[PDB]
Amino acid sequence: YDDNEESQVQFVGFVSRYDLMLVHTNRHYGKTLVLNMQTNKFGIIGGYIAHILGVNAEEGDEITEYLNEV
Amino acid sequence: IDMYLYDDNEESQVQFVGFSRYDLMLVHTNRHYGKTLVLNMQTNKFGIIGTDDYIAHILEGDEITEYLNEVI
Repeated sequence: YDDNEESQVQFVGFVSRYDLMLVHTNRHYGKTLVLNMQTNKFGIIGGYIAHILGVNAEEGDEITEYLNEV
Repeated sequence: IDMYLYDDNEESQVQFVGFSRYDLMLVHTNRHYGKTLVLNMQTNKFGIIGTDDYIAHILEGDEITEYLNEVI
């Protein structure tokens, strides 16, 4: 199959230093795509963040603190 | 959490493709100078891919390379 969709990509960086990419698509039922540009791992989010982004426990909490905010 | 470095948006085209069995996502973005983002659903890993450049590294990777040549 091939499906195309126009979506808003959000590049974010905050300070460890983190640089994330956020893809908002309708295919994941409100869930957001979070791409870690430094570890090149991604996950669909609705210590799972630390495990799904390849990052230690409290780095994952800092990503989680940024993610629940937005 | 002392400093918020940046926060910018951009309209981008996302492709959902399906062809052992592979499920990929392709994000085209002006931020990466024409290089296409290739996401692997099953392995949850991605990479900024260009014609010049590893595939199985960053993502049975030889068959992914065959399909990506038909897109880029």
